[PDB]
Amino acid sequence: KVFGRCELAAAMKRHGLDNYRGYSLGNWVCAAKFESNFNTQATNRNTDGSTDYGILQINSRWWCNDGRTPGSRNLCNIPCSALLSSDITASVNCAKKIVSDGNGMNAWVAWRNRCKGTDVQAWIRGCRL
Ligand SMILES: [Cl-]
Ligand SMILES: [Cl-]
Ligand SMILES: [Cl-]
Ligand SMILES: [Cl-]
Ligand SMILES: [N]
Ligand SMILES: [N]
Ligand SMILES: [N]
Ligand code: NA
Ligand SMILES: [Pt+2]
Ligand SMILES: [Pt+2]
Repeated sequence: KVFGRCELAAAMKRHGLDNYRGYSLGNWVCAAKFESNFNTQATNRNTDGSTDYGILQINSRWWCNDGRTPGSRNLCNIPCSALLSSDITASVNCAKKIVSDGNGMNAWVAWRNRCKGTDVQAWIRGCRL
């Protein structure tokens, strides 16, 4: 599914991401914009053979199992395919684990390079929340 901006903000809010670990909702929407263009089915393969999955482009080396990333850990205990669902629950639950992990949202390269230090509130401007 390809989410609308405000549609995704509402979904993320419902699943508890607003101000999770101190990161306002705009941050999460901005990260999803630039990671996947709000498309839950997005996948991207990395040089190291790992693959990134879903709206938040969660990586198979650490977080999910895709059966083709040797000696990977599956810290969210899910198949990577679960992250491609129109229901973003699995992605949100895994992202909460990631951002608690000590590096915060810097774990998302697009967030660090395109969202961090910008006016991220603009991403939820105009939405009914
Ligand atoms: Cl929308
Ligand atoms: Cl949802
Ligand atoms: Cl959730
Ligand atoms: Cl942090
Ligand atoms: N939720
Ligand atoms: N949740
Ligand atoms: N949802
Ligand atoms: Na893995
Ligand atoms: Pt939902
Ligand atoms: Pt939830």
